[PDB]
Amino acid sequence: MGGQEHFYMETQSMLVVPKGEDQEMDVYVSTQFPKYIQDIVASTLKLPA
Amino acid sequence: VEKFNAENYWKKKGLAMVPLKFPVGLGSRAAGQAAALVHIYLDGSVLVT
Repeated sequence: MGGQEHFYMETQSMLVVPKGEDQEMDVYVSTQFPKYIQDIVASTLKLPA
Repeated sequence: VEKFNAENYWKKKGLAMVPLKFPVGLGSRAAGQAAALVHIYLDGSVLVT
């Protein structure tokens, strides 16, 4: 049985905007798991959630 | 200061002391009403507003 592509009509899209204070960061992502995005970004930036 | 005022004619000193009772309160109980919102993320950090 062969594989499949999601082929969602909106491709991977995101905008990441630093606030400029306390290394605050707002991510605007096309995703299903905002908590996971919050974790991997905070872990990458070595910041608390 | 009374010694200065009697010795000097074109320069005078002054001294005063006032008491303070500042009552604190609003109009009704509904005007002193406050609210807050607290989150605790899985890394242990807390966001309050």
